[PDB]
Amino acid sequence: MSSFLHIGDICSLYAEGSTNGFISTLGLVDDRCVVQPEAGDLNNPPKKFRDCLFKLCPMNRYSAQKQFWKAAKPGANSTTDAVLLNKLHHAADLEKKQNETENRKLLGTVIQYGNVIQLLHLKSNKYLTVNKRLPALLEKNAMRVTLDEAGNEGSWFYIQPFYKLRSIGDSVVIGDKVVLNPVNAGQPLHASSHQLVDNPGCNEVNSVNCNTSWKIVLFMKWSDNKDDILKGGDVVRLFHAEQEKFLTCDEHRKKQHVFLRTTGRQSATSATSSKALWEVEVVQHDPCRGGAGYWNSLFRFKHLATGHYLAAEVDPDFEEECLEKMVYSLVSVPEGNDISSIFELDPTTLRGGDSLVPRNSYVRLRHLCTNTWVHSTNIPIDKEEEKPVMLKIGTSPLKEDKEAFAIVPVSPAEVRDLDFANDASKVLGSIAGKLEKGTITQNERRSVTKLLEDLVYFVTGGTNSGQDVLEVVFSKPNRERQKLMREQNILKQIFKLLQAPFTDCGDGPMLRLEELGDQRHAPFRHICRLCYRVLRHSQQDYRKNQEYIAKQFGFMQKQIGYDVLAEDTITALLHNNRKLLEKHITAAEIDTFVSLVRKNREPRFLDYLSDLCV
Amino acid sequence: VTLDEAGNEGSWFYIQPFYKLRSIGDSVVIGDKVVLNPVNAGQPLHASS
Amino acid sequence: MSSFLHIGDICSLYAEGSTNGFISTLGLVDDRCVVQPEAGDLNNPP
Amino acid sequence: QQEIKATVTVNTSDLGNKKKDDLEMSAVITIMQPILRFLQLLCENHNRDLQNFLRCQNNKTNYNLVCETLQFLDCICGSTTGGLGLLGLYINEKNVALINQTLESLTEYCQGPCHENQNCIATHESNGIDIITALILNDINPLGKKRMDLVLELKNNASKLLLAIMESRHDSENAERILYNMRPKELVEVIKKAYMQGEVEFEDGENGEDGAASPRNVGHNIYILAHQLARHNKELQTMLKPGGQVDGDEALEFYAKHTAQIEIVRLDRTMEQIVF
Amino acid sequence: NLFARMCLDRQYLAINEISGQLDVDLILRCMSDENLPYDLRASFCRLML
Ligand SMILES: [Ca+2]
Ligand SMILES: [Ca+2]
Ligand SMILES: [Ca+2]
Repeated sequence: MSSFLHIGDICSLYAEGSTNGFISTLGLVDDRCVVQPEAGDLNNPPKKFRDCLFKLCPMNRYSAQKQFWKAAKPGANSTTDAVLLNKLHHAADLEKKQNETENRKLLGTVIQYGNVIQLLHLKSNKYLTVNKRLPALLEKNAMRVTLDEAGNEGSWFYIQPFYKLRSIGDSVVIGDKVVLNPVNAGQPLHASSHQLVDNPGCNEVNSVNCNTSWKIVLFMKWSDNKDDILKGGDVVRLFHAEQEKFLTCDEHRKKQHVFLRTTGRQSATSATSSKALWEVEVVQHDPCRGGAGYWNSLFRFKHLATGHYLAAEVDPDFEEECLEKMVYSLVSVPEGNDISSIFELDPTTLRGGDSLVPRNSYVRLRHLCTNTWVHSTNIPIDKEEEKPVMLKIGTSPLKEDKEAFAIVPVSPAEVRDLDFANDASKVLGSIAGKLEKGTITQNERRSVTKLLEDLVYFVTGGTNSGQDVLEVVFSKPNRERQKLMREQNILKQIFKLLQAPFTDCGDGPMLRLEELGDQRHAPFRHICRLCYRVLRHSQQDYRKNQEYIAKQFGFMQKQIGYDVLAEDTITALLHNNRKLLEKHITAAEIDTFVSLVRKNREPRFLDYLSDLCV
Repeated sequence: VTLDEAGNEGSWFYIQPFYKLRSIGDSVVIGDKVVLNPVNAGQPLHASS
Repeated sequence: MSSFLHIGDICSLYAEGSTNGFISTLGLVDDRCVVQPEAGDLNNPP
Repeated sequence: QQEIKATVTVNTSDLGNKKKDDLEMSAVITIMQPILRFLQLLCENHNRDLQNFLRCQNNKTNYNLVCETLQFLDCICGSTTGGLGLLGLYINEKNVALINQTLESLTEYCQGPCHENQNCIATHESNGIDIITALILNDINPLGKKRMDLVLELKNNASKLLLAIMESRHDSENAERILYNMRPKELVEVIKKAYMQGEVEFEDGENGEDGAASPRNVGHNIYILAHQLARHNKELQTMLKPGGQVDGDEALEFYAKHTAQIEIVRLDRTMEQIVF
Repeated sequence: NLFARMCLDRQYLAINEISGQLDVDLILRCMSDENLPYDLRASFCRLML
């Protein structure tokens, strides 16, 4: 049957030719495009398929924004410009509003060959741009294809036919092979064969004359992309109604156990954790199509953190207990193409079968394969644990209204923040591992410094405006971002990086503490100051983060006096914190302060041990 | 608990949910389990042993 | 399928918990309410 | 238009740090002035056939030259960002003649009650009308310190064009847009401000006998336009009433006592209301 | 200042031995002596208090 492309449709691009594979991205912190050939093909989509999705958008006006950006840098010093700063900043805001207005108005229209479009990466919310003034990384005479948050003139593309069957002015049909030509570059988007050195199997994407064709694979219609409707590819929390607990999957005893976590929090729906997030999937005939959610559809639930699929299978342990009920128990299986992982969705009121599923409606889960209903059990998973927090979940053939779940939607911004935190933790760990051996390069130092600045702006909740990052003052920081930074092991990597330059591995530390006063280590001082700034921002007005940081007090004492800004962090930690100062202070810290007074006599140590006893 | 021909202030009841699935303002669905609370007594109707 | 309750509907009340049974009455001359557990249940009405 | 958009050079390095002969007109740009002049002369003497033949040619494909001229004016004057008080650094001594010619050609497209052309210009997709209102309201720098006559000519031509837009029509289909762009206040302060400049220049004498581009005449044209717009704005009607306790109304009484309304009937037996 | 903050809220474990050196007469003479800068005198005042 098929149909035409429309503005607002969500689709993926499949390279075909010399190298074939879906176009994807390396991460939120990296701005490179990658074709991965061994991940899968049209019949077998990649496991991390939500990365490979793009959204069709019309042209955006960038004139006023271009004027604002192109010389917002400091290049002159007079006293006759602030009025037009405000004036054309307001003009750029008005242009953004007009872009959004025309985007909403034009949504749904059919895309024809020869039109100009922009590709928006849903995972990153970043447009796909081609820079004509910059060469490619692994190729010499190509152009650089990257991702930009706001886009520019390089975001525009010609949608052109790869087949002589189609001609300019013809509507674009789903499944067609097209050619993506940038407006200002004139070279079709090319899926090169130059493998990336750092990520195995990744092939660079650049702009050069070639024969590559991008097969447009539909994933979601423009009319099925409603925020108020449950749909495939969403992230939800399965909240138990009566038990007032969240359905989580966590590793235990070298295996993944799905259970109902005994949340000790007074508020049931406050338990925001990264392991309670699930990826709703609607079963379709086409493996690469998502579609919408109907009351009579078939569903699959995918664990966001691990990628495993939720399934019910014949329990091996309690089956032996049946001969010495709960016929089957929920488990997490790695493969999601089986029939044991599929579920049926049952409403809680009188709702028509063909009607759309409301976004946050209570439901009942029925396992299609065994025709049983999900059920909550009080049997603890961790028998040996003195205070069990993992309750077994099984399924029973008898249906009841007590056992119901709530589909709590999760905003896309929260998912983007979680992914950014994961990527930042990974890159910080890699940088620390490289730095503890002293085999880094200048570009890596630039990358880690800009990463730390982005971390500062991320935790503080603000946006970059050219103001200094070290001496910036914000309002009360974002709370959930502080929670993310604690949970996603960002603090652990920060501590490891702070210990990295002075770490010894048998050949002596690569840097000396009192040697930081030289001019040759200005970037290292900058890195340490940014690390202590993110520490101070993370511990502010938060109990759990302060408790987490206070464990490293013995480590972070001995770096005071080297102008690494440990002063402000340690003062803030000791000032607005009362109980932690009671149970994490012993004679060791007092003796350390006394010794620091004795060797390097200066009043501020005296103030430090004076104000921590009052 | 008795029966009166014409009724009085003791005839009034709150229809309340026994399940956390339902909330005040939600329509009552056939087959639901509810709690009958008199307006002027405040003690749910009890089926003693 | 089911549906909502309406004013004017005729329905019975089934106790469930420690003691289960339909709420009934002893007679026209007596003004007492009674739950009779052994009369029957949802599958077997009294 | 493409050449202007690509080759426009507004230095925004003088634009982000401070108040806390070059690239002569191209041939493809210089040729616009004779093109606009010819297309103007095609429509003089209120030639109705050639006036409405430049918008719908009734051919296989129709090219609208009126919309294209409006877009040319919008792009040369500074697009949507120009109309936010940024006209000063988009208009130089080189392009004053071209903008003047565009304004005159647009006016003669609209002169005479050519309803279709007026509707087309007022309700166009682009934002030229905002540019015209910005020309009337906002001052120009640094042209407003060196060349007064050029700025006066620009303001006069913009006033004439807006009068031609609202010429002999009392429908509320085009006035609401102009009111949306500029509120009644700025109209009233511009009218007032023109009066002091006019009286100062007239007090000097030396052959000031009713100059065409005098600030007094520009203020009078603005007052006529406000009078025509007031039929769809009760707030503007209240502000236009003279004798108020607020000082500075002497301009309002001066303009109210020199403005006349008559009422004629066109050859096709329709009535038009004329303010002069 | 450290002594003053050390001897807060009836802390005899420091007062019993610190007071053995700084009697009332010495602190008060430091009070009257205007030669010292006023900050040191204020520290003496809070210590005596
Ligand atoms: Ca096809
Ligand atoms: Ca996933
Ligand atoms: Ca029910």
